[PDB]
Amino acid sequence: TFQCELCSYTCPRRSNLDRHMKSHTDERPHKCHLCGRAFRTVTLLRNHLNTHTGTRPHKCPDCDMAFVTSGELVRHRRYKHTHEKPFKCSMCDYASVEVS
DNA sequence: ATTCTTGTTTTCATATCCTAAAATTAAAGGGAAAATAAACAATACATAACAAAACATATAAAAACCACCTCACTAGCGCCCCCTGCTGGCCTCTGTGGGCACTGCAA
Ligand SMILES: [Zn+2]
Ligand SMILES: [Zn+2]
Ligand SMILES: [Zn+2]
Ligand SMILES: [Zn+2]
Repeated sequence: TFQCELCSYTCPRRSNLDRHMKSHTDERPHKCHLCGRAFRTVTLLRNHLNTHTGTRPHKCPDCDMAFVTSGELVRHRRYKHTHEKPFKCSMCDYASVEVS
């Protein structure tokens, strides 16, 4: 029912349309007090500051290294600890942690 | 002298009036059965008052619904070796090409 004007975005929640309009309008009100980089939400700026300094809270349960976000630890476990490999190739027997 | 009209009392007469006995007839008096009316008492209907039940409003009491925030997942593109195999000179060690001095044989 809900439709977009800038693109063919179709959702059922008005709040989803609101966020999509915020993405089109690029409301970035969160700057970094070290570099000119800016973001739209607080968690992005929090991770950016957790990269300018070493304050990595997501610790690896199987080794002693760490990362700022969860997805990086997910893929680290699928590379090094639980070799998942969901996506597989066409001809060869290849598979890896990322679609890239 | 004889004949003829006219006015007035006498007396029958015929209608009327009065009188009384019958009859009679309607009034009127009383006995009694209907009979309408009326005085009183009873029943039913209608009206008013009191009390309660039903209806409507306010309010707040959980409670339901909607929207926003947030903490992750899902894509995304570099990023960075890393390993592995071919490629294109490079160089030096065998190996291809040659000039020429040297020898053994038999004149
Ligand atoms: Zn759009
Ligand atoms: Zn910064
Ligand atoms: Zn680890
Ligand atoms: Zn393949």
